[PDB]
Amino acid sequence: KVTVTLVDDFDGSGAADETVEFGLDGVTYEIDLSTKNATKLRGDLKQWVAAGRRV
Amino acid sequence: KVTVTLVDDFDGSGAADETVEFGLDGVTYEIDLSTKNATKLRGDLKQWVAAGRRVG
Repeated sequence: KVTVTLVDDFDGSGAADETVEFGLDGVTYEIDLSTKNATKLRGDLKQWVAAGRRV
Repeated sequence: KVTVTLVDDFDGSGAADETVEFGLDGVTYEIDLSTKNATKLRGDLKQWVAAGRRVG
């Protein structure tokens, strides 16, 4: 049978739960992640977003 | 005398050497940083940029 799977781009393992959008140096990215991993990515950006300012 | 200086936003006690643009969840951000802290920022996103896909 044909199986279509949404795979977590970061640890390569499982049913990814969400796609997160993010950016650096004017480049925009998208990434498919488990709930756990998207929490991890937002966690890594937390301190820079706080110190930074919205444009 | 008056002094005008770019101060590192992250720790607040240093001359910023550069301004870095980044984004999360549709929102775009700017931050002024020392060369060192700019390296830390880019370092924190490195694994995520690597696994992610560039879009418009």
